[PDB]
Amino acid sequence: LPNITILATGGTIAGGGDSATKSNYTVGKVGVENLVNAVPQLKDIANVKGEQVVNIGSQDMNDNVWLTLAKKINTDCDKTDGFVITHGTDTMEETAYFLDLTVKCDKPVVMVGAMRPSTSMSADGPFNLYNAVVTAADKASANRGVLVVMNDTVLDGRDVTMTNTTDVATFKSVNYGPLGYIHNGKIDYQRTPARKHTSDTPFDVSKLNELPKVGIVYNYANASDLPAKALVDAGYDGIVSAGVGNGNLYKSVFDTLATAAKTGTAVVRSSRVPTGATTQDAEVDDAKYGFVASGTLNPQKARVLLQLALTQTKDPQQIQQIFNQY
Amino acid sequence: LPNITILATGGTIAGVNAVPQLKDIANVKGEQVVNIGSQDMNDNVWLTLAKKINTDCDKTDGFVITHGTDTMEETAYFLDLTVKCDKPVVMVGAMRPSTSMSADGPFNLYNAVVTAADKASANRGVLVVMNDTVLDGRDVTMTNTTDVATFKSVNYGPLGYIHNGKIDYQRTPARKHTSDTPFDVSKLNELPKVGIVYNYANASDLPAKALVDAGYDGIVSAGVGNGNLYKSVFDTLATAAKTGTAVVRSSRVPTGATTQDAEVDDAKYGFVASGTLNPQKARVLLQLALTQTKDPQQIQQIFNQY
Amino acid sequence: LPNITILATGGTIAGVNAVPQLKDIANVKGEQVVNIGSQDMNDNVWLTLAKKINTDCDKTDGFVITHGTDTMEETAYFLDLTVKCDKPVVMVGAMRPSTSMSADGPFNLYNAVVTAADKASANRGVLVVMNDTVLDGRDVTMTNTTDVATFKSVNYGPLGYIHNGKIDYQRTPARKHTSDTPFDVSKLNELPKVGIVYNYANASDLPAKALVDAGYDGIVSAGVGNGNLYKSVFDTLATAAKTGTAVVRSSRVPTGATTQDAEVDDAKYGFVASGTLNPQKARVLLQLALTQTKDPQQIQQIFNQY
Amino acid sequence: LPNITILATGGTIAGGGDSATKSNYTVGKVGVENLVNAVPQLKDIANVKGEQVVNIGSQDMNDNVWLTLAKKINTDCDKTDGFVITHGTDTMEETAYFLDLTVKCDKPVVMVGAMRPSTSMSADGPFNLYNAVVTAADKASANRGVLVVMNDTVLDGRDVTMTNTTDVATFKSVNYGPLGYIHNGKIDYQRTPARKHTSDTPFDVSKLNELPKVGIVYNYANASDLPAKALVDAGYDGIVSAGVGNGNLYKSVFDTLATAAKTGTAVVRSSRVPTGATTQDAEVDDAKYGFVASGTLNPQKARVLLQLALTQTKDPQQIQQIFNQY
Ligand SMILES: N[C@@H](CC(=O)O)C(=O)O
Ligand SMILES: N[C@@H](CC(=O)O)C(=O)O
Ligand SMILES: N[C@@H](CC(=O)O)C(=O)O
Ligand SMILES: N[C@@H](CC(=O)O)C(=O)O
Repeated sequence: LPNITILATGGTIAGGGDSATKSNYTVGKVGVENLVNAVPQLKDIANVKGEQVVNIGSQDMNDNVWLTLAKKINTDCDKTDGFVITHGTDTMEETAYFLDLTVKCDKPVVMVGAMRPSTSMSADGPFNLYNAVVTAADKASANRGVLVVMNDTVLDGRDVTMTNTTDVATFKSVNYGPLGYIHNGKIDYQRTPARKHTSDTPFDVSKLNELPKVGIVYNYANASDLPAKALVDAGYDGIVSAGVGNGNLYKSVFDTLATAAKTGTAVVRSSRVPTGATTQDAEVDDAKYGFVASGTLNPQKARVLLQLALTQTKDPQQIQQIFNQY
Repeated sequence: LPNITILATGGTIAGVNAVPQLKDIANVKGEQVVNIGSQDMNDNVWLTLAKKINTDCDKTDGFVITHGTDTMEETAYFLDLTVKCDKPVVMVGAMRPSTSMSADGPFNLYNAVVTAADKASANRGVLVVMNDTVLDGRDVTMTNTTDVATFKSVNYGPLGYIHNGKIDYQRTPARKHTSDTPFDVSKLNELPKVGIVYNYANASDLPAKALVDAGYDGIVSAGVGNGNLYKSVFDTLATAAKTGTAVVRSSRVPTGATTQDAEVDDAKYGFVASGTLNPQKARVLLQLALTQTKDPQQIQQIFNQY
Repeated sequence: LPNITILATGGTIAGVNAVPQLKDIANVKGEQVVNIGSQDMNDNVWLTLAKKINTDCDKTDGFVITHGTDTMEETAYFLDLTVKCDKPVVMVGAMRPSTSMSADGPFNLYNAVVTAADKASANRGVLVVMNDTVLDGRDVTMTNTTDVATFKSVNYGPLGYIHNGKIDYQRTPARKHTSDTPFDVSKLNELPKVGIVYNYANASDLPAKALVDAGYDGIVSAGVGNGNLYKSVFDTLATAAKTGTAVVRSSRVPTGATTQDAEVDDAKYGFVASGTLNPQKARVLLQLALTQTKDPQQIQQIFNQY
Repeated sequence: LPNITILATGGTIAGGGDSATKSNYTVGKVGVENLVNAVPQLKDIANVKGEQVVNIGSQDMNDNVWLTLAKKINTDCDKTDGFVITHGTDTMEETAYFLDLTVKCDKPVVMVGAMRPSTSMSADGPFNLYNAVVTAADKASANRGVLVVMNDTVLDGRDVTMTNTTDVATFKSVNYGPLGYIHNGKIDYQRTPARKHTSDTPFDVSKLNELPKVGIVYNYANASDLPAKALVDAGYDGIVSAGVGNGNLYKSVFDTLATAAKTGTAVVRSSRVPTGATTQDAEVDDAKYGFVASGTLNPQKARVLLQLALTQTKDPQQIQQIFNQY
């Protein structure tokens, strides 16, 4: 059977509360060993080996843990047949895209979490973790980029996102759909991401100590410019706008970001709306302002790529093409 | 036929006399309140709107507000809390330009008037009418950046559907709206200042710090997951909450409630959970909450009733 | 604590004492009505169920029926029309086996009892509780073949959501249910025979002809699109409708209403449109309709009220 | 500019009523010329040429019009750059899969319809037809199988289905998602169907006068066996079961179909549930009864493939593998 390495980072999957029937819980508590041992059918499918990288709620996820992950995967690739990453749900979609863009290891990387704590009634984490291992074990799982496996479904790291605050079925690829569904330890793959991932990207984080500073500002009625001016004041390399409708900006925020674009700060228009693309050739003349439209990337996802794009270039045409390729 | 007033505010739907069939169903009069893209919607326009409706209630049988799509869901919930008129107030926009192939606005307009003119639309609170669907102003939101079908009530579903100029209503909002709220805006010309801050991995506390240093009355967090806060942001908001800033935890996730009794002790920090109100909606309620009270506990009870 | 009765009927959820925490919230007693996979659910079981509930109403504070997922949506709507008891009747199943990794049944059961035991669950009609959600028995249906999240109220949304053993209710069904229906099943031991036929390109009229030649009391069509009929099937049903067979046009499409005033003159052929009732749900109502009347017009008014 | 051939078959796209504001209408009325001329921007993107094959509502769609379509496309391929097929909505998802399995022409085939009649206020048909032509005109549209284009979205012929009786946004690929979204006459493709289509299939309808007879039976509580016995009585080559939950059968229907399988009639278990697969290795021992599980194919779609499978083989193992390949 295949050798699978579990890289644990915390999350509710490793979370606990004092009642099986109360919602209250704390994160970053339980070690990887408890998790493996809570799925004594893992023996049937793989030779599992658990390593604890960090133990944090993914709400406190950060650039350094991302860097740690990518270098460790890229370093350890020759040592295992596959990777599963146990992680909190909240920022799983950010980390999954980060690794999707930066892992060069040609073996599957499957992220997994849980929407109920390990201690809860009908906790979702055991079966999720099993299906993660199945997916990382499956030869057909290779050359699909970095994956998330939640609720019996294999979802590509780019499109994958939370749709609901609490639903075990929360994770969906809301724009282009899942890669495959899982039944009885077997996967019927009908799709693969077309945008470039993993070893077909330029992004090489092996020698990086940090990542460019990119912030996110929200739009809404009577929006303040003070958040945008804060980030510009602090010399942020990039700002992503979580726009209204199709990436549109409140006039005060617009004005601030327009000025910023012209002094070298990279500016990406995304949208606070949960599906569909922030397009070029709508209400914002991007070329004029030196803005970038995010396409289907939501604000937190557009942040990931803009940060990586800023390790290669500061030219907004080069960054726009990156946002059309990756 | 009923008398129906259009209150125009701009939006893509204007960019009456193109829809001659409205004569079949109502006597309409149009009145320009403002003319702006709703990405630039603001407190003053909202205040004008609520006041106008409240004042002109008796003089018409229902209201249709033409509006941009970008922020219609916000203007909708504001009016849903502030309109005291018991006659239908119906909002409508268009996702395609007035001059484009298969423009949605005409039939959208048509159906908004059908809804405004239906006696059973009464006492359901302020409504959004888009894509043959009647949607309550609290839960209504955009789902897609460009889809004509974008407006959905994503947590509790629509009030009804519109076919052949009739509506089969199957639901009404339970949360208190319009004349059952204590919010009264008739004497106000500014609203408490309330900002939104975004959470994500390695989130800067800079936005939150900048609203705190401006003396904002409230801050809505667009949390990760079930309304969770990146550590720097958590730290800044925890301070804000005891230093005279109201603090609502909402979510960047498009559906489900930001709940109490998960990972954050709201009571200890003095925070409020938004329930199913997304960050822009939680803002609206928060502004109006702040006209009644500054106590977190009292603000939590408002977020629980409305 | 309230008294809550489980009425067991089989299903995957059994394949009480595994859920010791139910003692925290109720005093339960269990009673085996039948033990079958719900793919074999039938009229007799339905009749037993309605009678049992109606009779034992006064003796308990609410009801939880454990059931297969396959046809729970049918049993749900049957009971929603026939239960006269005003106390909560809550249905629950499980999409994963009782012995499987992360089985859903325990917490499903738990939450069904929370719902059965909530005083605000009263007078909302018969309910399905699945995946932390309360769902009205009329609109509730499967969306997915294996997903734990499969049960949704696909046209009008859920009644509420369940978190930390409390429900925030935001909606109630408007269509008349339970004690507001004229259906009374207390003296019946068979139901009018009603069949379903499927439409698609080059559809055979053979199924429809075979139910007609058996003297069926009704036929539900699973139409294409907005309840449209392949020509052969149309021809057979048109004949049936004037020869003493009730004919309801529903749709194979999972959402939206099968409407009047589209391409079919229902009045001319003597047909009924199902509105939002899918074919299996339209069947239920049709059966009960046929215990009151055989006139199409009267049957259309029932499909419009319930 | 590209040469595009419009093959008209009727539908509401070519439907009309006497009021712009009433729902009533009749189908199979308006010719292809009115349609082209109702989109006077078609000039900007292609040299269009309209041919009327039939003029029917798609509720009266049938095997012979399918056969006509496939032979005509396969015959005329060298004469145009692309095909658009105007068709009713109701059975578009059946015809799109039929052609997906039987077109050998290596140029795009794009189906399009409309949920409001041509005469209606804000009728959807003009813009749909424009986006159909854009899609058929796009070089990137090739090697994706037969497509449907509705509401600004490009959907693969296999997964595409109606989700709502009346919504202009009704058509979705409910299991695996769309191929691409359309903005301002341009398409950003991120997916292609993995299952075998067009010239990578065995199905060759060039010399076929008819198709094997396959019927569909519905399951529900207290289901009658009389529909199933009718089709078996008439010597049907195949029966598809629109099962309950995961392809399950009411015991009377089961019994009839079990008997039928054993006397040579092909039997496919599908599901009346609108998403997710009818799986092997659940509550039905398929191998034992000589049944076939449909996977993600819904009843009407499983009918299409079972009919084509029955032009090649009657062996239920061969048909099961076809249902795993196509
Ligand atoms: N806050 C948790 C939520 C979860 O994992 O379910 C996390 O993302 O770490
Ligand atoms: N930006 C426009 C979008 C629209 O209405 O379609 C507005 O909201 O004013
Ligand atoms: N066939 C089973 C499916 C389940 O309950 O999960 C039943 O309905 O009895
Ligand atoms: N019955 C029509 C419906 C439509 O096209 O909108 C058809 O499929 O032909």
